[PDB]
Amino acid sequence: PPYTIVYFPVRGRCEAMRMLLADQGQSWKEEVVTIDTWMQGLLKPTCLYGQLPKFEDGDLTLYQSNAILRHLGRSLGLYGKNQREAAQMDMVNDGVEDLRGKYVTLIYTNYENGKNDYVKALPGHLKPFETLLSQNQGGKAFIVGDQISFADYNLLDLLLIHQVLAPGCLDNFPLLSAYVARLSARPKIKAFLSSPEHVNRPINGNGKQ
Amino acid sequence: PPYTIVYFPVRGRCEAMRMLLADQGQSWKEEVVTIDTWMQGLLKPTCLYGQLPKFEDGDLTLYQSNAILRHLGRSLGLYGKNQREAAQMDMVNDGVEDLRGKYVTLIYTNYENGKNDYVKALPGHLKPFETLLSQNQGGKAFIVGDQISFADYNLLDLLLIHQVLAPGCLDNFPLLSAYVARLSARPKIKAFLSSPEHVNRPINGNGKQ
Ligand SMILES: N[C@@H](CCC(=O)N[C@@H](CS(=O)(=O)O)C(=O)NCC(=O)O)C(=O)O
Ligand SMILES: N[C@@H](CCC(=O)N[C@@H](CS(=O)(=O)O)C(=O)NCC(=O)O)C(=O)O
Repeated sequence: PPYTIVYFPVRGRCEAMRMLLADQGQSWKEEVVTIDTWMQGLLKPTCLYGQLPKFEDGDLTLYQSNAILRHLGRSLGLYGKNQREAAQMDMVNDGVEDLRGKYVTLIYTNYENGKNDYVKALPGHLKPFETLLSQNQGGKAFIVGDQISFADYNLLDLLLIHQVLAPGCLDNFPLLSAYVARLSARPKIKAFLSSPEHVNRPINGNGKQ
Repeated sequence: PPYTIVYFPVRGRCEAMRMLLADQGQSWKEEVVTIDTWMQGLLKPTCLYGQLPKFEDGDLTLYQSNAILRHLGRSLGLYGKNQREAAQMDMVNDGVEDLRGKYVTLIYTNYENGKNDYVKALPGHLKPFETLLSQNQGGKAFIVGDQISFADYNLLDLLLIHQVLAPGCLDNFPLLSAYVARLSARPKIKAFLSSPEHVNRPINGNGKQ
């Protein structure tokens, strides 16, 4: 530490890391970049891949939101108790990222027309996570193993924004329903989710959700 | 171990993990799924995310090409000396994946109309990797640290298929040219790249490259 998140004034690819840090009792600085500032063209060329988020953990500057999440899971002890669990958490997080990639394309490039067929196809994309939870202690604990991991924070965020897009999307997924309810109730997550910084922040940058 | 890779008969998302296993002196079994067998619809439902690669390591079954690479990186000691190196390697591997996703889209959805544009934009996408090498011992070692890691194999594969796509794309990138030359000369990689198994396997499933 200290931690600084540098990003656009949206939840986007940073709300899962904000929830992880809040639930682990960490504080961080938030360096908000407005679109006017980004468009001045001074900051983007110093970003490794020309994009945000940029994260500073003391000495270390990282780019790539899932690398930042795996770094926080590794350094705060949220990456499993053994290699098998670590491998399974990576498989989960990559499946989360594939669906987030599709979600982002819908929102920014084809919201109005594409929303119907997206929501129609969504049960098939959610079913893998329901299967993983049933295989792990009948769905009563975390997505992998007995303890929370970086992958739980990213899956929770993904499911929370899908419930804003399609309010009944978890009605046929009892373990995912109960999981979202359970994790949202964790004292420091419930507190973060009711915070004005979280609440005032748009999910995406173009108004759609 | 034993190691088994279940995939379609193409290089695609499995050639970097085949080069990693070959270079670490491991043997594995190739279980090949043809496209006509895939289209029958019997195996797809048994895959967690409906997709391949599927990889078996003993009694651990994994999906997602980058979770398989990170697993092999963790279990064979190809993930750095410390936490700061591990995070840098995840940042590199996510940058590779981003460009790999762009390449897959070009190849499968827009080759004849988007190639020229993609190659025009490519230097801007390769320059981050050249900078990363210049920061690491002036580009004379690996992409992160002084030992090869899972991310070197993934970046090596990415650069090799882009030299087929845009011959001469590394011309203005002297450290990446040298890097490809050096890792390609490693005797077990050299052997793998000239094997008929590799040579006779198409890069992509649609015959373009
Ligand atoms: N793979 C990157 C993607 C980052 C990304 O797409 N950044 C966007 C913003 S957002 O989609 O995450 O909101 C960006 O910086 N775009 C600015 C630009 O490209 O100029 C990651 O995971 O961090
Ligand atoms: N994120 C996945 C992507 C896997 C994927 O795209 N698989 C394709 C084959 S390939 O493009 O990787 O060659 C597939 O199974 N397609 C068959 C289908 O979707 O039915 C990974 O990285 O493993």
